[PDB]
Amino acid sequence: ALTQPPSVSKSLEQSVTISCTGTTTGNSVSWYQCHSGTAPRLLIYDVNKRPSGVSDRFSGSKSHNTASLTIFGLQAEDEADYYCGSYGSGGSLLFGGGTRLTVLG
Amino acid sequence: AVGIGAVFLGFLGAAGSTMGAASMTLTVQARNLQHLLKLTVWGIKQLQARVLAVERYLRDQQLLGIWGCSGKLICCTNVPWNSSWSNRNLSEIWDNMTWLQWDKEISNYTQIIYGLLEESQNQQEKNEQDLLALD
Amino acid sequence: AVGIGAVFLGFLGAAGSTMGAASMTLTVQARNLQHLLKLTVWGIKQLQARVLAVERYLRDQQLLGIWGCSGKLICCTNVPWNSSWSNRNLSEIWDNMTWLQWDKEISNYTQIIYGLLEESQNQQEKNEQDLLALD
Amino acid sequence: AVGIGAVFLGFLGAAGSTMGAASMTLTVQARNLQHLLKLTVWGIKQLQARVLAVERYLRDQQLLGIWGCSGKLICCTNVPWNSSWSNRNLSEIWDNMTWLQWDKEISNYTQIIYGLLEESQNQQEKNEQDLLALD
Amino acid sequence: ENLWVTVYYGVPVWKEAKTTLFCASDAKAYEKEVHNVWATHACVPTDPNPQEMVLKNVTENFNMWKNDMVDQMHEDVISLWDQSLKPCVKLTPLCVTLNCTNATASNSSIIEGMKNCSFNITTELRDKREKKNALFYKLDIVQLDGNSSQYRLINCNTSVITQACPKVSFDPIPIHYCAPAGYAILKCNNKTFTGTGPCNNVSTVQCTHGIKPVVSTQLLLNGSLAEGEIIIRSENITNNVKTIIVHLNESVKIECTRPNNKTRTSIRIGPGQWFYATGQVIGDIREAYCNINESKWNETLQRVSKKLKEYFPHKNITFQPSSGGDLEITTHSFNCGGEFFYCNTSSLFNRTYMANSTDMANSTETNSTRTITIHCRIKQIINMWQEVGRAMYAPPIAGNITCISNITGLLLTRDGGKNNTETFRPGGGNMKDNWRSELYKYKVVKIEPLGVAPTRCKRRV
Ligand SMILES: *[C@@H]1O[C@H](CO)[C@@H](O[C@@H]2O[C@H](CO)[C@@H](O[C@@H]3O[C@H](CO[C@H]4O[C@H](CO)[C@@H](O)[C@H](O)[C@@H]4O)[C@@H](O)[C@H](O[C@H]4O[C@H](CO)[C@@H](O)[C@H](O)[C@@H]4O)[C@@H]3O)[C@H](O)[C@H]2NC(C)=O)[C@H](O)[C@H]1NC(C)=O
Ligand SMILES: *[C@@H]1O[C@H](CO)[C@@H](O[C@@H]2O[C@H](CO)[C@@H](O[C@@H]3O[C@H](CO)[C@@H](O[C@@H]4O[C@H](CO)[C@@H](O)[C@H](O)[C@H]4NC(C)=O)[C@H](O)[C@@H]3O)[C@H](O)[C@H]2NC(C)=O)[C@H](O)[C@H]1NC(C)=O
Ligand SMILES: *[C@@H]1O[C@H](CO)[C@@H](O[C@@H]2O[C@H](CO)[C@@H](O[C@@H]3O[C@H](CO)[C@@H](O)[C@H](O)[C@@H]3O)[C@H](O)[C@H]2NC(C)=O)[C@H](O)[C@H]1NC(C)=O
Ligand SMILES: *[C@@H]1O[C@H](CO)[C@@H](O[C@@H]2O[C@H](CO)[C@@H](O[C@@H]3O[C@H](CO)[C@@H](O)[C@H](O)[C@@H]3O)[C@H](O)[C@H]2NC(C)=O)[C@H](O)[C@H]1NC(C)=O
Ligand SMILES: *[C@@H]1O[C@H](CO)[C@@H](O[C@@H]2O[C@H](CO)[C@@H](O[C@@H]3O[C@H](CO)[C@@H](O)[C@H](O)[C@@H]3O)[C@H](O)[C@H]2NC(C)=O)[C@H](O)[C@H]1NC(C)=O
Ligand SMILES: *[C@@H]1O[C@H](CO)[C@@H](O[C@@H]2O[C@H](CO)[C@@H](O[C@@H]3O[C@H](CO)[C@@H](O)[C@H](O)[C@@H]3O)[C@H](O)[C@H]2NC(C)=O)[C@H](O)[C@H]1NC(C)=O
Ligand SMILES: *[C@@H]1O[C@H](CO)[C@@H](O[C@@H]2O[C@H](CO)[C@@H](O)[C@H](O)[C@H]2NC(C)=O)[C@H](O)[C@H]1NC(C)=O
Ligand SMILES: *[C@@H]1O[C@H](CO)[C@@H](O)[C@H](O)[C@H]1NC(C)=O
Ligand SMILES: *[C@@H]1O[C@H](CO)[C@@H](O)[C@H](O)[C@H]1NC(C)=O
Ligand SMILES: *[C@@H]1O[C@H](CO)[C@@H](O)[C@H](O)[C@H]1NC(C)=O
Repeated sequence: ALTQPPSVSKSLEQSVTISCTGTTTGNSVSWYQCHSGTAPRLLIYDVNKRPSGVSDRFSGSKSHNTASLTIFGLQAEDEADYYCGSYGSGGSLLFGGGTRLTVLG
Repeated sequence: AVGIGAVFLGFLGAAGSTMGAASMTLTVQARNLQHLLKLTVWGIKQLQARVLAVERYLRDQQLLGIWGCSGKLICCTNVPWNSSWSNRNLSEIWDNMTWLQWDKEISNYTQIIYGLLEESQNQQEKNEQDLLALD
Repeated sequence: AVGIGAVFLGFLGAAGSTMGAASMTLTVQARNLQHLLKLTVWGIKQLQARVLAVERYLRDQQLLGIWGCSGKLICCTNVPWNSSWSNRNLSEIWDNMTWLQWDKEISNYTQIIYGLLEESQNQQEKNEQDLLALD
Repeated sequence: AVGIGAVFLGFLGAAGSTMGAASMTLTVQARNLQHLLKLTVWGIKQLQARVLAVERYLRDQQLLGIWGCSGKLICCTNVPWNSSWSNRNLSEIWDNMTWLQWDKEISNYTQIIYGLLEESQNQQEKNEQDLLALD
Repeated sequence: ENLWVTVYYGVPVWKEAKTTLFCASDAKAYEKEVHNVWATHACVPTDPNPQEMVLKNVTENFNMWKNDMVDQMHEDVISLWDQSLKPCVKLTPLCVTLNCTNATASNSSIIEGMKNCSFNITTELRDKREKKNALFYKLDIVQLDGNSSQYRLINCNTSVITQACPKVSFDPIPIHYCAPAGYAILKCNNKTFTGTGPCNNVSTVQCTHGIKPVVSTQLLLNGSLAEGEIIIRSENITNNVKTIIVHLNESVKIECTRPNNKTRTSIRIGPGQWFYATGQVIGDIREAYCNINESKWNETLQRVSKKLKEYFPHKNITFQPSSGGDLEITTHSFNCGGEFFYCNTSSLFNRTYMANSTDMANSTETNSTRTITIHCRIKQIINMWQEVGRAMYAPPIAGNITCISNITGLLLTRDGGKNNTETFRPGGGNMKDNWRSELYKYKVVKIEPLGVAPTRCKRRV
C-alpha cells in the first residue's frame, strides 16, 4: 503493498490531500495519525466518515486507486505522520507506507 | 406437472351444457386440483404467455376482491335482481339454457351490473356505522 | 387498458394530489380494467421484472392477510390512535396532504403501527373464538 | 428482496421444534415479510422454477378458498376432529411431536377431512341461507 | 369523534433509495463473431421506450451529487481492459536499456517526438533483440546513467505492462444505465432549471436516454446541450476549491484532428508476439498543430462571464492557468482512433474581461478571427485508466484520425478571493465530475405502495 508519498507541503490554514495508492483492491478504508511517537490516533472509521476527534478540518473521500484523505485548516500538528488502513485480502489486515506531512511557510 | 382444460387455469372442458348441473358441481370442476440451444426461444415465448396468464388470473382476483368475494367460489351481496332483467325466471333458466346462451342474452347489462356491485359494496362498508358511530 | 404505476403496481403512478378524493378514485381506478441472437438474450430482464412485481405484490398482500383484511383497497380496524402524532384536522389532511407529505409529517411510526395492527387482529379473532369455546 | 435463507416460499427453518412452539415461529416468519453463452441459457431454468413455485403456491392457495380461508393463518371450523385416531389430548400433541410425525400419526383420513371441510363450509352458508329462504 | 385506524393499498409513495443498475447497449456496434469482450459479453442490448407520464402535484427536491450511479460511470471499463489484456512480450519482462539522441529512423523526420532508439542492454545482449527500432513518441527517456543516458524501459517498474493492437475494440457506444420495475427513474425538467431546490415538471422513465461517456481534463466535448440559456452549478456557494460545472446553450470546436499519418511497421518479435514500431517517413511533418477561431470561442466565454455575474455581483471577472503534474491537466487527454489529445489549452483561459456596466474590455477576436495556433504534446505509452498505476503501449497509424469536434461545457475551479478581482482556473479536479453533466436531470426511487391514516369509523366486531 500500500504505497504512500513520503510527504506533501501546503501552508498554514490552507488545504491538501494525502492518498494510499498501491494494491487498494480492498475498498472500505480507514486512516490514522501518529505524532511525536505517542499512541496512534484514528481519523476515518470508514472511507468517508469520522467521529468526535477532528470532526471538520479533515475529510474522507473515495477512489479505487487513491484511497484518499483530504485536510483543511492546516496547523502546527500537521508535521505528524499519516497512514491508510484498508481491510485486507480476506481474514487479513494491512497498513500503508506512512506520510510524514510537512506544512511549509 | 398437470394437463390442460382449454387453459392451464380456469379449466373449461366440463362445459356441462345445462348451467344447472354445472353450477351444482362447480367445486369438483377445480377441487380435482445447435444441439438444443434454441430450447431457449422454445421456453421464452410460452413462458411469456404462461406468466401473462397468471397476470390475467390476478386481474380476476382483483375484481373478486373489489366485490368483497375474496377466495369465494359461489358468492352474493345485497343487490336485488330488480324485475326489468329479461324475466327468464329461476325455474325457466338453468334447465332450458346454457352458459353460452345466458351470455348471449345478458351481454347488454354487464358494466351496469358491475357498477351496481361496486356501489353496493362501498355502501355496505359505511352502512355499519349507522350502528357503530358511537363517537 | 389497465392501471399503471409500474405495469400493475400502484394503480396510477401519478398521485391524485389529495389524500381525500384520490383514495376514492383509486378504488374506481382499480375497478376500470446480427439482430435476433442478442435480442433472445434481451428477453430476460423484463421477465425478471414481471416476476419480481408478482413476488413483491404477494408478500405485500400477505401482510394485509395477517392484519385480517384482503382485497379491500381501503380497510377499517379496531385499533386506536391517541390524538398525538400530528393531529392535523382531518379535512386539512385529506385536502392539503399527498401521501408524499404524510411520508414526512408522519412515517417511521410504521413498525409500531404494524405491531398494533397484527397484535390487535390476532387478539380480537381469538376473543370471539374463546367466547365461543365452551361445551 | 433478499438472498435465500436455504428455503424460499414455505420458509422451512423452525424444522422439528415443538408444534406448539412452531405456531409462534410461523406467525413471526410471516410477520416479518463461454463468457455470456451457456450462463444466459441457464438464466431460464431457475426462473422457470421461480414461476413453478408461484404456480404451486397459487394452485394450493385456491384450496384454502374452497375451505373458506384467506391466508388468515389459523382458520377454524366446527367439524369436530373427535379424538379417535391418535387421541393424545392437547398438550400431549403440541409439546411432543414434530409436524414430521403428525403426518405418520395421520395421513390417509386427510382425503375424507378435505370433504368434511368442503361440506361443512357449504353447511355454514346453507344453514343461514335456508333461514333467509323462508321468504 | 374518535380516531380509529385504517389502511390503504396501491397508494402513491416512492422512496429515496440506493440501488445498482445494468447497462443497455447497441447490439450491432459490436458484432456476432467478436465474442469474449465486455460489450459483446455482460452489457445487454437496448429497446428505447420514452413514456414520460406527466405529473401535477409533484414537489421533489434534488442535488446533483446525491446520485450513486456516478460510481458506475467510473466502473465497467476495467473489465473491458482485463478481458482484453495483452501479455508482456519476450523483449520486455525486465528494465532493458536504450541508446539515442537523434532518431533511429529512415529519414530526418520533422516531428519532435520520434527521437527513436535502439534497444541496448537487452535480454540475450544479441543484435536480433537490440537492433530493432524502438519508435519514440515524446513521452519516453526515463534516465539511467547520470550522463549520455542509456534510458530505462519506462513500463518495467509498474504492475501492468500491456499493448493496444488494431483488432482490440474501442468505441463511444450509446449506453444507458437502468434498473428493474417497482423501482423507477424520475426525470426533472422545469425551465426554472434546478437539480438543487424543488422541481415542477417531472415523469418516470425506464432508463435515461443514451449517453457516450468518455474522459477529459478540460473541455466537455460532444456533451449534451442545454437549451434557452447557459447554466452553472457548484454546491455550497461559500466553497472555493470544489468544482464548478459550466454548461452551454451554444457550442464551439477545437481546431485539430489527429493528423499524424505514419507507416504500418510492426515488428513480429517473440513467439507469436509484437512490438508496434509503426512510425517513420509518411506524414513526417504532421504534428498536431491545434488552432482557435477567437470569435465563437471568446463569445461563449464572455457569455459565461455575463452569467458568472449572477454568482459574483457587480465585480470583475478574470482567469488563471491550469495545473502542471501530468501535463494532461495543462492540456487534454481524450481517446479517438486509439490516439490521445494533449495540446496547450491553458494558453486560452486568460483576460480580465469586465463586468462593470460596459461596452468594451470583453474581446480580442477583432472580427478578423486571427485563427491562432498552439503547441502540442503526444504519448505512445498511456496511463490507460487514470489514478491507477497501469500503463499500455499504443501504435501511431496511417491516414487522418478525424476527431476535431465541439465543446458543450467546462470544468472550472475558483482561486481564492481578492477585492473585486474574482478569478478561476479551468480543468483538473475530480474526474467523476464529467459524468455529473446531464445526469442532474435524473434520479432513482423505489415504489412503496401501502400505508395508514386515522379515521372516524370502526370495523365490525
Ligand atoms: C465526437 O463527434 C465527432 C464528429 O461527430 C466524432 O467523429 C466522427 O466519428 C465517426 C466514428 O469514428 C467517424 O465515422 C466513420 O469514419 C470512418 C473513418 O474514420 C477516421 O477517423 C476515425 C475517428 O473518428 C478513426 O477511428 C478511423 O480510423 C479513421 O481515421 C469511416 O471508415 C466510417 O465509414 C465510412 O467509410 C467506410 C470506408 O472507410 C465505408 O465503407 C462506410 O460505408 C462509410 O462511408 C465512418 O464514416 C466520423 O468520420 C468522425 N467525424 C469527424 C469529423 O471526426 C467523434 O468520434 C465523437 N467523439 C469524440 C470523443 O470526439
Ligand atoms: C456538435 O457536434 C455534433 C457532431 O459531433 C453535431 O451533431 C449533429 O449535427 C447536425 C448539424 O449540426 C445536427 O442537425 C441535424 O442533423 C440531422 C442529420 O443530418 C438532420 O436530419 C435529417 O434532415 C433531412 C432534412 O430535413 C431529412 O431528409 C433526413 O431524413 C434527416 N435524418 C437523417 C438521419 O438524415 C437534421 O435535419 C439536422 O440538420 C444534429 O442534430 C446533430 N446531432 C447530434 C446527435 O448532436 C451537433 O449539431 C453540434 N452542435 C453544435 C451546437 O455545434
Ligand atoms: C344488446 O342487445 C342487442 C339485442 O340483443 C344487441 O344487438 C343490437 O340490437 C338492436 C335492437 O334490436 C339493433 O337495432 C335495430 O333493431 C331493430 C329491431 O330488432 C331492427 O329492425 C333493426 O334492423 C336494427 O337491428 C342493433 O342493430 C343490434 N346490433 C347489431 C350489431 O346487430 C346489442 O349488440 C347488445 N349490446 C351489448 C353491448 O350487449
Ligand atoms: C421519524 O420519527 C422521528 C420522531 O420519532 C422524527 O424525528 C427525529 O428527529 C431527530 C432530530 O431532528 C433526528 O436526528 C437527526 O436530526 C438532524 C437534523 O434534523 C439530521 O441532520 C440527522 O440526519 C438526524 O435525522 C432523527 O433522526 C429523527 N428520527 C428519524 C428516525 O428520522 C423523524 O422526522 C421521522 N422520520 C421519518 C423518515 O419518518
Ligand atoms: C395409511 O394407509 C395404509 C393402507 O392404505 C395403512 O397400512 C399400510 O398399507 C400397506 C399396503 O397394504 C402395507 O404394506 C404391505 O404390508 C403387508 C403386511 O405387512 C406386506 O405383506 C406387503 O408386502 C406390504 O408391505 C403397510 O405395511 C401398512 N403400514 C402400516 C404401518 O400398517 C397405513 O398404516 C395407514 N397409516 C396409518 C398411520 O395408519
Ligand atoms: C470564425 O467564427 C465566426 C463566428 O464567430 C465565423 O463567422 C460566421 O461564418 C458563417 C459561415 O461563413 C457566416 O454565415 C454565412 O454568411 C453569408 C453572408 O455573410 C451568407 O451568404 C451565408 O449563407 C452564411 O449564412 C456568418 O455570417 C459569420 N458570422 C459573422 C458574425 O461574421 C467565421 O466564418 C469563422 N472563421 C474561420 C476562418 O473559422
Ligand atoms: C504552454 O505549455 C507550457 C507547458 O508545455 C506552459 O508553461 C510551462 O508549464 C509547466 C507545467 O505547468 C511549468 O513547469 C513551466 O514552468 C511552465 N513554463 C513557463 C515559462 O511558465 C505554458 O503556460 C502554456 N501556455 C503558453 C501561453 O505558453
Ligand atoms: C332497477 O331499478 C332501476 C332504477 O333504479 C331501473 O332503471 C331498472 O330498470 C330496474 N331493473 C333492473 C333489473 O335493473
Ligand atoms: C399515544 O400515547 C403513547 C403513550 O401512551 C405515545 O407513545 C404515542 O406517541 C401517542 N400517539 C398516538 C397517536 O398514539
Ligand atoms: C371421529 O368420528 C369418525 C366417525 O364420524 C370416526 O371414524 C373417527 O375414528 C373419529 N376420530 C377421529 C380422530 O376422526
